[PDB]
Amino acid sequence: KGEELFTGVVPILVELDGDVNGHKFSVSGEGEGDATYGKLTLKFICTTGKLPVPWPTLVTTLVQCFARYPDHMKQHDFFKSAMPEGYVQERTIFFKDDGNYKTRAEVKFEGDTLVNRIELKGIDFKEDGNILGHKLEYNYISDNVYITADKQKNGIKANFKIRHNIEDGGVQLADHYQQNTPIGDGPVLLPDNHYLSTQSALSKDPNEKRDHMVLLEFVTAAGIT
Repeated sequence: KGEELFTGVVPILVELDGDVNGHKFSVSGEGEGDATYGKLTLKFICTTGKLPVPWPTLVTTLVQCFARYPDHMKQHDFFKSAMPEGYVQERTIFFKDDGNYKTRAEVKFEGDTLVNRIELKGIDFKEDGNILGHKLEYNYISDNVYITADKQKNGIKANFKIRHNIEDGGVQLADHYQQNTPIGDGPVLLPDNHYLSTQSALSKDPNEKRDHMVLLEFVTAAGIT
């Protein structure tokens, strides 16, 4: 039933409140998702002024229900199966040699709109590190989200690494640990091990003077043949 909700283009709203080493901020996002093509188009605005962390560090936090699942893998799509009631998505994101983000989000439909409401808390960051020092490149993120079932919670877990390019030429690793649990009480699809191949392209609206990020993203399930 949940998959029926994703056969066309679905409006998306994202709302985030964050606090990182005491710097509080909010982000609002709007866009569209077309799961038939695994395609997301979004624009995010920092509504509190200047973002105190790099935009690239927030991409993964800021709707995997829009993944394209190949027909032969459709029985492994936890994310859509939880809809419309939704799921809670929690992460800890460990920035190597630096601080960590802990995030909790509720992803669900509000009418015809897919909504991602998030709280993020960041701690133990270095004032002169790659994050608070704004040393990360703004271009592209691409990696694989490794997914496994979590039968005890009627959900899933996932793990992955993001290699954020640093302006000096190096890498800032961000190790992601993820858990998703359904909000509703109904059956969900508990998947075999697989992954989501995800590519996010970051850009700017030349006419936008607010601190913002434009994102074109593709997400495709893979790893079962």
